[PDB]
Amino acid sequence: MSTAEFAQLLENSILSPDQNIRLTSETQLKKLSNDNFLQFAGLSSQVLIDENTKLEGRILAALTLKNELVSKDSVKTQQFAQRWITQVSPEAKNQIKTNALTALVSIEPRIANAAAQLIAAIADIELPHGAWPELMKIMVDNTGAEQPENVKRASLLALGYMCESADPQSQALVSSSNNILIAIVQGAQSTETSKAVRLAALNALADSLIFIKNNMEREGERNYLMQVVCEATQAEDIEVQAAAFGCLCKIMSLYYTFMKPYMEQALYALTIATMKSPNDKVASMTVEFWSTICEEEIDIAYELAQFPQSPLQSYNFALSSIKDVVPNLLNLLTRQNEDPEDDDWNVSMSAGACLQLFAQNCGNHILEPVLEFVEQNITADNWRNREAAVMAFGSIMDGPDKVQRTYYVHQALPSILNLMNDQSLQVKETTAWCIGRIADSVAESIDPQQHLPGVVQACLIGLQDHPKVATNCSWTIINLVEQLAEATPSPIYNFYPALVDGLIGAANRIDNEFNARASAFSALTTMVEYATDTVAETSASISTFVMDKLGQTMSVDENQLTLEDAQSLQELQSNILTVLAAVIRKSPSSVEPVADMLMGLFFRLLEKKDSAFIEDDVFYAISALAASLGKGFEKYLETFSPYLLKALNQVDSPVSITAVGFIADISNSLEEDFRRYSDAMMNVLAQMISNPNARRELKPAVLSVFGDIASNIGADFIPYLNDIMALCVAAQNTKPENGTLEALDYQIKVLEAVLDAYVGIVAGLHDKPEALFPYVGTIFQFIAQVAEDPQLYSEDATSRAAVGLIGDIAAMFPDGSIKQFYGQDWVIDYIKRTRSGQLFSQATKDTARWAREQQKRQLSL
Repeated sequence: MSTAEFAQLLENSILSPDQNIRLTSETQLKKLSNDNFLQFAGLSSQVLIDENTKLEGRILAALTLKNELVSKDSVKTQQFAQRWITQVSPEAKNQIKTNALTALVSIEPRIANAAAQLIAAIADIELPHGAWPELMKIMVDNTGAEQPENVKRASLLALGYMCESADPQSQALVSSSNNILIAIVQGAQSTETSKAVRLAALNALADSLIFIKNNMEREGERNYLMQVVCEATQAEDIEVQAAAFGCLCKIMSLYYTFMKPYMEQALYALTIATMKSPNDKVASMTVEFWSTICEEEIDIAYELAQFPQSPLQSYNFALSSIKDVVPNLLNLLTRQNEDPEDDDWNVSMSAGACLQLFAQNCGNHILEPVLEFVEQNITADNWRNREAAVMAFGSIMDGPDKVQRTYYVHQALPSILNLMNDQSLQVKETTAWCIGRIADSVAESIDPQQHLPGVVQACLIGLQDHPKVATNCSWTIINLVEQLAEATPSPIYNFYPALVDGLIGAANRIDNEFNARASAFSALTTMVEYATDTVAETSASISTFVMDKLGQTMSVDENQLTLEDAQSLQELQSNILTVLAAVIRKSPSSVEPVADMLMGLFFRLLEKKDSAFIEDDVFYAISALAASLGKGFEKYLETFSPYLLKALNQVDSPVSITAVGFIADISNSLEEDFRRYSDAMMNVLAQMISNPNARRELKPAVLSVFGDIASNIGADFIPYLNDIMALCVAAQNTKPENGTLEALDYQIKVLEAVLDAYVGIVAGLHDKPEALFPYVGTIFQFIAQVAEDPQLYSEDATSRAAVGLIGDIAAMFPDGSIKQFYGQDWVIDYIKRTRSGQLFSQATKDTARWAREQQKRQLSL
């Protein structure tokens, strides 16, 4: 094939309006990437530099090559990397790299950009292996003083892209961090004519910061970088200014420990002075700088409480600066958007957020300046000042001590509730939020007789106001109820009928503008969840309403709906279904007569042409109906089964995770009438986890439902025991697929599922210890991971379950055949931590006592 006809092949694969030409070209290209990757990659690179091929064809060549080298799927990235390494000759790789570097210098920024991404993808693969030694040197060369502006810019973009796409824990970019910094500092220095080069250099700098820790440990290099970034804040271009403050933020975020000298010599005064900048975004960046300081200092204070001996150490920057920073935060609150419906982020929102962080970090120290400003401005004639006063007051409701907050709530609450009558939409919106902050953080300060009637009334007024106010009032009512339903004389239930009535009115508005209708439905979910036998009449009001409202949506001809109304109907039904599921669950008492009617609607909803959007919500309501009926659900199983088996096998769709949740629901609701579907469910589940096309969230879901099945079928599970235990072992030994926070949190989810599997299996087999024996050591390996990993043990339910397994396995083996596991220090000590752990519940402590008693029994044997 020639360059020209490979170009035409790419253009056809999407840029052709014939669908059939498209599929054929797509397919031919895939065959080509598979049969001869060398030639595929080669031709891509020479289409990219072909000055005779049209722009988008050259750009396509780069981005389609890049997408054959690099992926967000870990196994695919590992596969693409091995293909490039083994299937392409070093000589061909050389030409492709050379071509990518030629395209990088294109005077056409769109070409130089796609080349930048491609260079970064090749670097991803090659730098870890020490292939491409020339690259970092070329990047230093390309950013050098004498280079064209475009060469400098595109090279900084490439380094930028390199740093982004690299694994955050990788060693390649760390080992060449000097040359990364040289190139970046060459573009970011004030000696540079181009605002585009400086911006690119500072943007690349932010991306590089994690990889330059070795340069940051050296005083001379750290001093020089800080000098460069500070000088950049003094640039005439205001985009360069924000980017430099952006770097200062990130640097503070990652290198807090080196910041004291720079704060003292330059940064404290600089950042506090440009807080007064007329440029919203620059003023925002300095506010974010201080937000970062607070965040760092809050984390340090939490580290000296978790591990009281710890190395790290606060410098109390925020606390020292209150006299300068806070008054500047207060003035910035008055920079709200003129349009009350504008929503877009601005410095006044940055300030509010920073002020909240200052209250959390600095505590009672924040009180004096803020309360002053609140008193000064709550009765002011400018709406900007009255809204700023309520923002400021709501911002200090978390942090100061309980005695201070309770006192100032008492003083201020009447004047705050009066502001619900204000003529400014902005004031009322913020007032509604401030009441929710009071309710959420200082609920005890709301006297049931003195304050609560007025608080309820204000929420009722706001639900009837503009949607922006109504949305905040719903979330406030949620806070109110969540907080005041635990009280021993609980006063919130007296207001249930009127609150529920206001929410029903609000859920009934014409649309969901500013999320006011959806808010009201969520609030109704809370009302249903928290209801008591005392408020059955008003709980029946909600159920009547949502049934009524569901039947109204289903009579609509969807064919006739506009783009906006289609979107709006979908989400309304979603909202209705969510409350309905809660109703079914909270009160399985009213459920069995309407059950044939409910299921008739749910099936109809699954036939509804746009069922994809609501099928999740429908499945969740069916699940709730199942749990409510137990055996009474079985009659629906044969008509529902077709839908269920289809959803289960949609392994790349979130409905399959919900469908697994359904098996968990019926196994628990039928439990031993469940035995007869169990073998067939086991086979289906084994194929769903074997499937490569599976959504990642499904592995945890499938592993957990094995525990539910085992729990409910008991000794019948034994033939499946070895297969399931092998999936759990392989799961518990799987490390994070990379160094990101997302891969880590997924590892934790898998481990939490393995725990659920072990819990179910032990319970189902508690009368069959011989079957479980060979796996006891493996279950203790997993327990040792819970005791070692903080993201596991510090979780109440995870610790209760793990220590519950310790004690249950003990009771299961009174013969002393596993007693050696029970004389281990780690086991004894982990039991003691769960017993003591200040932030564990009394159910978690009782479970640890039980494991301790069982453990002591084991030592006697």
